[PDB]
Amino acid sequence: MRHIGQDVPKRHTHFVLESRLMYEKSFRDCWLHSVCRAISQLDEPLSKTVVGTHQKMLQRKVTCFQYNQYGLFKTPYYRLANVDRYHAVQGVAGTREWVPYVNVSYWTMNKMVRGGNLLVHRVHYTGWGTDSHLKKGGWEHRWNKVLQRNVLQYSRI
Amino acid sequence: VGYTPVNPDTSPMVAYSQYHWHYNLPQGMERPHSVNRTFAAPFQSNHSLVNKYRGVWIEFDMHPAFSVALEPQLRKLPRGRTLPKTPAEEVIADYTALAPLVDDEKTRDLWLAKVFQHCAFQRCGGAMELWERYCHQRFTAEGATAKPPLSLVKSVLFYCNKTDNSGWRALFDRCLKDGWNYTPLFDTAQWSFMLKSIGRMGDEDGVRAVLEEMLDVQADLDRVEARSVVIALNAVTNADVYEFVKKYLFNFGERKVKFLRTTYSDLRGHGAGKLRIPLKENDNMYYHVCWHSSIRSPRQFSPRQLYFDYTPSTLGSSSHNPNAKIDDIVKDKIEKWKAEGLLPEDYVHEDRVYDR
Amino acid sequence: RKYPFLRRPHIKNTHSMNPSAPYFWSFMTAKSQMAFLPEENYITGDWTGKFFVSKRQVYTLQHATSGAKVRVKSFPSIFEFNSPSRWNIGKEMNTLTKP
Amino acid sequence: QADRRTRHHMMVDGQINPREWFNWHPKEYQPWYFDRHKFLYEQRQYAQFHHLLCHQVYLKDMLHLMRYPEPYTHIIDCRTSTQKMHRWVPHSLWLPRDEVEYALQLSADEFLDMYGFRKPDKSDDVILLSHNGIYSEQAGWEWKKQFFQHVYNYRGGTNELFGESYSDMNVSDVLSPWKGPFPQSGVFVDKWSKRKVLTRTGPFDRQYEMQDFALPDLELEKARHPEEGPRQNMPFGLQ
Amino acid sequence: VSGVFSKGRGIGHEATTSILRYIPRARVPWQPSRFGRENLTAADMARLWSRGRYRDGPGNYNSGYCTERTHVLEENTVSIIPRRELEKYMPDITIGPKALVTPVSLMNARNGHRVTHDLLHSYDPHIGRLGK
RNA sequence: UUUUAUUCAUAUAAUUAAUAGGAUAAUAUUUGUAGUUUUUGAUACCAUGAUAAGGAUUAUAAAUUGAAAGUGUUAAUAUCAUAAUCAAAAUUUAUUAUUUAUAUUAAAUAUGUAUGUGUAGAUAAAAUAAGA
Repeated sequence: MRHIGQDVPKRHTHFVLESRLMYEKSFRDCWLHSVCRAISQLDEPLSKTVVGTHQKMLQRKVTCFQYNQYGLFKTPYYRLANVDRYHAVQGVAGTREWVPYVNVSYWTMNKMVRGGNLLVHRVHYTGWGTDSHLKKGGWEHRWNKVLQRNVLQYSRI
Repeated sequence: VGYTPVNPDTSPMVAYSQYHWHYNLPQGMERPHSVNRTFAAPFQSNHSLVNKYRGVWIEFDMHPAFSVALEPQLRKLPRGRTLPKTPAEEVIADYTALAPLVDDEKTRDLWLAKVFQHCAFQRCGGAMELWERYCHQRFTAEGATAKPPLSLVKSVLFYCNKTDNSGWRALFDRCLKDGWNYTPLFDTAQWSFMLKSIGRMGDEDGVRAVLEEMLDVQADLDRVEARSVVIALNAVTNADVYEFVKKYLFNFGERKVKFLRTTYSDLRGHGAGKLRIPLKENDNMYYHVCWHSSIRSPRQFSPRQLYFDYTPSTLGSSSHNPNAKIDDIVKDKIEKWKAEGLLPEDYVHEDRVYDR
Repeated sequence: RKYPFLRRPHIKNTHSMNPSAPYFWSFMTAKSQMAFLPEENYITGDWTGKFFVSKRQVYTLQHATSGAKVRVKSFPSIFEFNSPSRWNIGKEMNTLTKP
Repeated sequence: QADRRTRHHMMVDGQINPREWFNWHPKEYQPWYFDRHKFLYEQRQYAQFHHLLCHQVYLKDMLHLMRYPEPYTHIIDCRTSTQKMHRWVPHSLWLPRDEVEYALQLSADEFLDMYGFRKPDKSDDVILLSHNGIYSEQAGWEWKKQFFQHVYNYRGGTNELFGESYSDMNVSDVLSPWKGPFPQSGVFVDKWSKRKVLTRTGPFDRQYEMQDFALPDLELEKARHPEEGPRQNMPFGLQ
Repeated sequence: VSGVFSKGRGIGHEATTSILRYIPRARVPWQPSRFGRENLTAADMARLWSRGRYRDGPGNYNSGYCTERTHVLEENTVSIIPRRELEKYMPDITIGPKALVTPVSLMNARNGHRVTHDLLHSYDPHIGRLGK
């Protein structure tokens, strides 16, 4: 149990496995927590049907239920620790320490690129790359283009 | 390199190495694999079927006019997949009162079969009175050859199975190939209930006879209930029967026997609660079922567990430890020459070196 | 070493300075004073005893009226809020530590 | 607390340790069944003769043939040692197993004038009967090697057909315990790291595993083992 | 001997183990002796389960359910404030077990879940199984 | 007798072994699959790879808008293939390139102390869509 049989060179690699549980619990409890927070914090009348003291009591009951929810995952995602699944190296998202698409640390990504383990295409180290969105505005412009492709193209009936 | 093995699927090195396909090639299909059409497999789900009838069917094919006529009475009797709560004695009285009025053998037999089925479902104690009242005078008094339809036989067998009655044997004997020949028409659930009832009866002879009849009539040996099979095989105290079961286990499938072992173990352990009647203690058959399942399952390889006490060769033992094997090998050679003709007989051989 | 804005990996590096009189409410507290108190002020289930109240709990009148001992975690092993007062009402415990 | 038989030594007594999982070729871990109860010539050790196995003939088939003989179905008796032969199988001609090799080489007339009956052709089906099916099975192997089409073997034999206890081969199924070191013919080395390992041969044999196994009888096994338990010289976690 | 656990108990029934011992069992070649979570005693299992959820569950001393009256830290032991004293200034809003479970119709919206527990309660008898 | 700049901020706390399929499928309660206990390198050691620093020189004249960034080694460091007693949640703990005078705290808790005539010594950087 305690370094008798582990079968792995790095024991910290189980932190990724237990963080997957955090993500699963977030997927479970995101809707309930969001609805409870919206109902509790909303001050204007909910609808024509319910107003005034009924709404106030409903808000207090909802926040009481939300507080009684023991184990409900309510944690900002940036507070979650990011560690690569291969070498247990920790990286901060938003810096060069972490690679978002591969979801591995900078050390692991560099090792896999120097070896034949990832299919990437080398470009100039001090440029913008092949992508036209990157060359025409940068990270924020590609961010906006991704948003436009994902959401801001549908009619949304 | 490293304790973590490389992934051969997404690694460009292995993907584009000499032993795989480079990316500067036509990238066409390597070979048109066809497995399912060359050799398909049957659908075998580990989970049981959720839409099966989970019971015994009676094939209530009553004439429509008589069904309309007896519908007020038939509402109490079970319909398709519906079991009303009407007590068995009430429908028994209704049938024994209104039977002469119907005046048609087919519908009378169908109604009596429904009554027997309802009594079996309610586990009513007294129902053989109706069978005695409407069976001897037509079917089995002494030599009557009138064959009953395949509803009364099913209902009576199911009632015997539910109530642990002893009258199942007469109809089972009369249903053989020589007589009514209704055995091929029987269902897997019918066989399972019969096996369970005879197992919780102490009738090893009956269990053996039913197993032989099923083997001859091509009954589903792998679709019968595992608990029912365990109950039937528990009562094998007789030697000849026990030997028959020993040679009979080979008919069942590997999965069937492997799960029969688990069913027997669970019933003799935690399964006493789920068993309606506690299972009678029979260690020999349980051990033989476990042994048969272990024999028929594929064998693994445990080198330490098999050769834990493997003594080394005498040569190595004499080389390493100071043992008498050095002269014992010479004595063995002398014994071999004595057994053969190379060495004269009636010649004594004493010790050669000092015993230490 | 630089890290994304308002996403410093250190969580306790925040040094709550001396409370500022002009605001005293829009600083280290809830953005709106019509919001409910956080969960730390309440009891969720049947516990066997709290070791020490967290620093995110807001201070209320019942803290000084009930008289029960309250303590938080700081640089030393523990810090108990001895001699309760009424001046610190509506403020969280992190604003009264000076780490 | 620790023993020579419980540690993970690589080689003991000047021989490769047979208890370690890494001292064995992985081909020995592959699934296999116990065929010790099927037939004498269906055993794994006779795999070199498995490609010459003949089709079976049963007692009911033999009785049917006896009641209704067929014009071109030859029933050949392979029982040698006629001192041990006492009864005549119906519609049967005697062809000794020792002379079958030369009988198939002989021509039609050379077979006729030497064995008293005409040689059955390849297209004609021939049923071979012996004491226990061993000699008849070897004869069937000879016939199939001589490319006869239908060569069936009656494995029930004279013992089943007449209630006789005669044995044609008297082969002892139980194999004598191994004496001597591991045969170097069974030593395998990996083709990359040049590490020598062991194979299931010699002292560590699948025949030895099939024998010395739990008997089908609970009373017999309980009498075989002491009252304490089946295995007690091993640790608690090794049983 | 440096044994992690001093005691252990079997799981198979006493009626079936005594007969199944005569049939050899194929153990794992690289680890024949297996000591799983079921073989632990009741007290050992309770301690291990309590320690398991140290981050979010009652595993942390200050989180609750610690059943310990004093905590030793920084070479200075500190006593525990009981629930009766705590509830004087912490108004209790406990609902009970009826709060953690959500209705069945909310399973789809909660991604196949009903209980709002610290641990994910699987509905299959193979993940959260302990012997039974 | 050539040009440019330099006040830089967190840092340790305790336990990591298994496979198990569900509606429209010719039927498996296998619904609900139940045999403790002979092993041990990193809660603290793997020494080996990358990186830092970092240079080379032929293009006559006409045409063309063209025909134009390349690294050993020495070093330090480290999370990888190699040598058992222990860092990652309870963070004070000091870790180089910062907003200077018309208007300055509203949504996850988001900085009250160095105005002083911009005044040393050392250190780094570039001939690159700029204009020595």
